Amino acid sequence: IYLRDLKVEDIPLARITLPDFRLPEIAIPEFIIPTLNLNDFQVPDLHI
Amino acid sequence: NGEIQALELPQKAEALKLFLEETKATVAVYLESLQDTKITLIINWLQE
Repeated sequence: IYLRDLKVEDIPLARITLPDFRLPEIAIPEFIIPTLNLNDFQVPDLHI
Repeated sequence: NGEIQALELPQKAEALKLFLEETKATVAVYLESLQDTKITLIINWLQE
């Protein structure tokens, strides 16, 4: 007499465990500015 | 980098991730035990 259709059976969480909510390791993005050299292009020939 | 490695930050992050995953697995098991994925298990609840 009771109804036979449910929606709990459609949910994977209610069927299988899901160890979600993971934490990435505490690291740091190391990015160094390049060494820009310009004395090789122009040479000051004027005495100051 | 030396200060990060001195405070075992990656190890603490890994331990927290593992503990969170364990808690999520336990919560999923508890929810599966509580929620009824079948009509009859609900009807049997009436018997209680």
